[PDB]
Amino acid sequence: MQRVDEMYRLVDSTGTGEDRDWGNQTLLGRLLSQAQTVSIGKKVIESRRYSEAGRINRSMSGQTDIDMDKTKSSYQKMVIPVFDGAYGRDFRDYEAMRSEMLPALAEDSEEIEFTLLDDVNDYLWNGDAKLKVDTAVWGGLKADASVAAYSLGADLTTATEAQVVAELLALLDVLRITNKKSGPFELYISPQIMSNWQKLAGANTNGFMNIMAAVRALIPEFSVVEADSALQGNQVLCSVVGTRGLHAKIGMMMSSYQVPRVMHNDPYQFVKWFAAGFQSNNSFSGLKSTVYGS
Amino acid sequence: MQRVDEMYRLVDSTGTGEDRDWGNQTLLGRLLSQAQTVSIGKK
Amino acid sequence: MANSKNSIFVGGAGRVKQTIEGLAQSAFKPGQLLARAAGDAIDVTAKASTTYGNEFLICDDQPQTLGGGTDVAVTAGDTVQAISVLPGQYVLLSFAATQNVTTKGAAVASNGDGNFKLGNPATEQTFAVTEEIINVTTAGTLVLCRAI
Amino acid sequence: MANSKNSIFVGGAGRVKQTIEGLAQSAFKPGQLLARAAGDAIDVTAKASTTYGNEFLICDDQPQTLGGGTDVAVTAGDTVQAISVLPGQYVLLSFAATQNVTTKGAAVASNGDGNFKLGNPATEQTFAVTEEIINVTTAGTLVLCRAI
Repeated sequence: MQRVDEMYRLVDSTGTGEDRDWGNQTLLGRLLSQAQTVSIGKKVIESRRYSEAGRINRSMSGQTDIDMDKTKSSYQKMVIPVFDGAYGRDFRDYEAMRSEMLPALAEDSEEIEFTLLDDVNDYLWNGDAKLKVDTAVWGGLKADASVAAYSLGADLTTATEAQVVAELLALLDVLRITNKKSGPFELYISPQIMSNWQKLAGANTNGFMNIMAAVRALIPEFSVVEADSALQGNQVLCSVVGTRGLHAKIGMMMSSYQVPRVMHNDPYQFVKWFAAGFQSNNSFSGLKSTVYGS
Repeated sequence: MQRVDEMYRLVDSTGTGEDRDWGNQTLLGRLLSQAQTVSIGKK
Repeated sequence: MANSKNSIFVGGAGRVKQTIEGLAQSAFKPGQLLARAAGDAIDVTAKASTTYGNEFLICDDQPQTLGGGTDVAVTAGDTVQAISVLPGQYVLLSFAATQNVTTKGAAVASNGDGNFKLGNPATEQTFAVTEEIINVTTAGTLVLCRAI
Repeated sequence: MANSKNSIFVGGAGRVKQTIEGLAQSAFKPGQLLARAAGDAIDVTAKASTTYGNEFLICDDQPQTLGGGTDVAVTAGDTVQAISVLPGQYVLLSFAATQNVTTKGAAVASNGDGNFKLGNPATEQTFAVTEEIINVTTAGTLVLCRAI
């Protein structure tokens, strides 16, 4: 029960934490679901790329010396680092909180695991220049030399409906024209643009429609158009996902264990760890496959 | 395989091909599908 | 804040701490330098900065089930649960004002008021070694340091 | 050779090492004294011999699967895996030239070039204690020492 100096208040310790973000891990949720699993210890993963080759002779009869050629090969490098994190309480506290049925441990395993993936999400968009084996840095999706840089001209937060599609095709043509890539694309936006793609479309007058519904009909060759909070402001990103484009390789899947207690007053401790790596594709002639807008 | 000086490189042997163009052989893909077959020698 | 600082002993996932219980004399904040006195009471050190032979004794945060945190001061005249720091552990200390930590690895001396400072390691006892690049301006900020 | 010296951390069968990663600046040999600098880069110490407060930070041998041994120098501008030495472990240091180790238990100071020497323990920081009776003449020989 309670005392007599505490009969003026009723409590309820059900607890409610924070909400994460809006479009938090949409890109990383797609990469880690199509990932290839390699063995741990393999720090560098070399993938081979080959060429095109051929000679063709022609005549009207069919008896001429037929020529020959063959294909070359080259290689590309990625890297696999290891992430880890832990949490823990003391001895007198956790035995006190076991009686009150306040959990305070399972509501920490569901909390470090979010902060664990945040630094991987930081690594994917900002590669720290201190995990390098021979030449296999990553650098990040907005500073790498394996990512095509394209500067936007018009601000996509204040522009009309017409300047959006006129400056979204100029982004897609750094993948169809000057880089020769094909196949199904994907598009990712900052929330400062996905919010501002709800204003009035000046062209269509049959009621009221937003700019976002004028890109999900005008550009049908787009698999998903989602938001991701790693970009901020006037910046977008269009690329290919899958084994022929932006891909990920998982070293060790996310596992957890408990440090065992020896004495009677050993504190409770738990450890979660994870290991994977990222790389964008690059063909043998050197044709990039991801474009980062501004 | 994998000399123990290195032993740290999972070298893969898939290839990851080479992509086509968007509109490479669209016309020729229609002509050679409606073509009539004649005998060789008829020049 | 990606660097959450709500536990004063963050020093590895397999290293347990060494605890020195005792009585209180004042109301100090967790993460300050202590010194045991006559009877069985602990308080702030209040020794000189240029005196050697002092034991690495910092004030652990109090338990969660007693109203304890990394900023809640202790209640006077009670049992204060402290920490004796072994060499080779990371602990959150508490620095004084107007000093910036530039390089990971500087010497951590002890100020006379119970806080720490970056001093020259030729006339004062070196307790720990810095492990975080931040700049502090208000006295009482928690900075990660390795105790070797 | 009955005393094989092909691992720089030989300090017990139950004691694990404490590792401090970081970037390189030069090409040093494993078993030399290091000092962390600005940014996140490590190199040789190049401090004075009569300066206290330095951390016991030696260069671990690189992994076998990266071309690492006890005499292979590190590659510059890369990740050098180092060792912070806890008190009470044995490690293979690297001495300078023209000094003989007679008694097990002398004081091990630090030379200014990144190697160690037998100095007088009254004006320099004592890092470790000798544990092998050998005489060295070429600078860069591995001598077993206990870190207390």
